Amino acid sequence: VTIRTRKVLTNKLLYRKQMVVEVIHPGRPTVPKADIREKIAKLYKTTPDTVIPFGFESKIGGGKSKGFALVYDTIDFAKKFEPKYRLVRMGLATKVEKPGRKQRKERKNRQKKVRGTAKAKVS
Amino acid sequence: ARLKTVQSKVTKSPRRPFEKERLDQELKLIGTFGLKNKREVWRVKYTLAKVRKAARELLTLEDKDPKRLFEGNALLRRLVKIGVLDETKMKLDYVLGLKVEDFLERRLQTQVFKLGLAKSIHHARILIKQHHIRVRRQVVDVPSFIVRLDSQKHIDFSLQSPYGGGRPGRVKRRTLR
Amino acid sequence: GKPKGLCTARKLKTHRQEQRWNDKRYKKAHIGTRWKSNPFGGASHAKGIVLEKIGVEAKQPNSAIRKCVRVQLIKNGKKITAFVPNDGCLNFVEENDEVLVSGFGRSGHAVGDIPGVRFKIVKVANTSLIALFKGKKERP
Amino acid sequence: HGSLARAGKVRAQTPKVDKQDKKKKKRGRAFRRVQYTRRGPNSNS
RNA sequence: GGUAACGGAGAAUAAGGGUUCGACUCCGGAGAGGGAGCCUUAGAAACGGCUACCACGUCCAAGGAAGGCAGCAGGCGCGAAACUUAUCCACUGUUGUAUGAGAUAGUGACUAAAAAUAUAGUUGAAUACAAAUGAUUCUUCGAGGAGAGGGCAAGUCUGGUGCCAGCAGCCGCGGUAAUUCCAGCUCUCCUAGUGUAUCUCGUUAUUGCUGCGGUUAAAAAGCUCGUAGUUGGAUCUAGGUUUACCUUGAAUAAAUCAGAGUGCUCAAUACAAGCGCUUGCU
RNA sequence: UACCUGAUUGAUUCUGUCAGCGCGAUAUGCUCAAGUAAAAGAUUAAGCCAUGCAUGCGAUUCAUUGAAAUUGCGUAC
Repeated sequence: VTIRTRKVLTNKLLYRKQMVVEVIHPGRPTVPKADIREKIAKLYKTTPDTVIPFGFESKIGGGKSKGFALVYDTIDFAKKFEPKYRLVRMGLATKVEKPGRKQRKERKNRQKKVRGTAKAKVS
Repeated sequence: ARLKTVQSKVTKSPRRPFEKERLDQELKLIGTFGLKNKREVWRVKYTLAKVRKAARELLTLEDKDPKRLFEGNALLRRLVKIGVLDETKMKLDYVLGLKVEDFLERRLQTQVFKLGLAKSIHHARILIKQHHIRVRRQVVDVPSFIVRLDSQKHIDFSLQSPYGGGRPGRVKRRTLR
Repeated sequence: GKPKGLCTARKLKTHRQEQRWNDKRYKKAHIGTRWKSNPFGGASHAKGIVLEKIGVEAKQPNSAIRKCVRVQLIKNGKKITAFVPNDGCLNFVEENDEVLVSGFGRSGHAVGDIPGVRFKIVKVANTSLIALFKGKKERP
Repeated sequence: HGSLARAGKVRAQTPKVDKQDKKKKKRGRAFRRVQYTRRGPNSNS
């Protein structure tokens, strides 16, 4: 389960680092992203929650695999420049339960028909 | 919105569907190099004919033409790196001498049984299909896969195959259990 | 002989266009009444209803009665005669039946010893006539 | 002569016969190999 | 006057010269059921803005009030002919939470590339994603289409019918001893594809500019004059002002066609990528 | 790959077409182990549409963070 990093760019104006991470697990299945995260954190002597492996696709027959990684200066910048879904995936943030777009669009369409403060009441 | 995806054909059907000479010759070629269908050989014939027609179009021009130089050197280079054209034969006036057998020999399916990795060409094909061959640490399951000169010497058994080192096959596991 | 002057392009082109109309293929494809005269209206297939069934005396020296069916196209209501291929397939065609019909092969010309018949049935009652002959299916 | 009512006469008169069973012929490369090894082809008389 | 006509970039075929097409992802134009008239505005004769008429609908308590999917998804019709009344701004842009633009999944033998039947699936894991499915890793178990007289590759084998049934693009088979039908048995082509129908191009020097033919096969006007058109004799520095034409440059959106490099496993494709070592170079 | 082949005759050579033959478009028959890209109500009816969506977001906050409303902007892309 050797990890290697290439193409490293330090994004101070995004307070992180961007690389390409390659994991070698011949015979074994694809690496768990948590294990990749731990190995990258040990490599870069920084917190394991401030490292983001993503887009990890494996090659045929096991062995080689490639997926990108974002190592962040601080958790503030991590959950400052990032989409919510990644933070939900790794547990940093949480998913917000929201109605489907069909239902929400119907709600707003009916809310259009009604004027004043009854817009909130109608549902 | 979305664009037109770019496609291109590689096989051109013969003008005469039936003639004993071509039929027998192509059957003999299929036998010599294990292929699946006549489209396989027409693909090689049409690649060869593209090569030859481009070379002829080039030779219609004189020797030191910039386009002639670039294209001829590139084409001789590609054929060399595949291992079809001879590396002491550097000219299009000589590339106008090739045959389908040359390209067909540069298929993985041939090299497998050639270098002793399989007994028959059929055995070679079924081994590649079952993922028991590897190339430069790369399990290629494509019999028509094209083996360059460099990769010519970089094929051995798969690092996971029971025959290349790994768990016993299904029959062996059944017997053990 | 044809004109050969360096400034006779108009004459050459006009003469060629004028003489193209004396060509059967060009005239057939550019006449303008093709759609009105052709039962299928330029299509390859059509649908219709059966009216009656006929036997046509095959031309000399052949002796046989070819079993065709008179059909009415749904697109335009025109009456045509369509051939029913394979043996004992007229049985699978009953009066007042929906049929898919196609060309016979010679692009509006009769084929073989069947006189005046230029279409052929490809499906009856939404079934393939070949399937009906081969027993792969049965009359709905 | 022809009467338009004798349809299916020959296939109706045709004596009915059954089929025979044969080992599933080899498919694809095996068929090509078998044909090559076997190499008029159907000289009955 | 006609067009079963939006123009172009282009597409198919293709020695050369061409023939045909181009509703359609880009550019320009037009339209929002058919007309007409306008408000607002920088910009509209706007229609997911209004006003009126015509055609056709919708709700009414009959006093009234409304509608414009040639936007996305679906429905009816028309037909030979064409998909889910799905999820999302996670990606690509719009000034940016909003975006049926846009991006995801569904049906899909349009199609392009790559490939199992000999020597697939399945259980649960690991990956991906806005969520997902399916792809990429481990582990449990665990052959069909046409054909077989010639054109054209491939049977004068067996029984029935006796020009009937049928086959057959064409020539042609079948009339009581059928290599062509109906069966049965056999083989050939191609191959997870292979037939059929209509149409385009080649074949076609059977539209001929290159490049046809006109005594008898189709084709020289009965003959002459004649305007337009077409075509027009030789001749100006060999020696010891205008044009036409040819050469080279300028201005000439991409996508496609031709064309370098690069193992996305190959290829269609795509425009990637490839080395050190971590704070990197090309 | 600058290509032809069958058919008028007792037989022959021509003219000439018909047929065959290769590609492509559309439809359709039979059949189809799994996967990757991927066209897709143009052709006829610019025919008619149930139902859902497709255009909404700085100044003005005594409602409970920001609702409602007025402006501004856009909806001519």
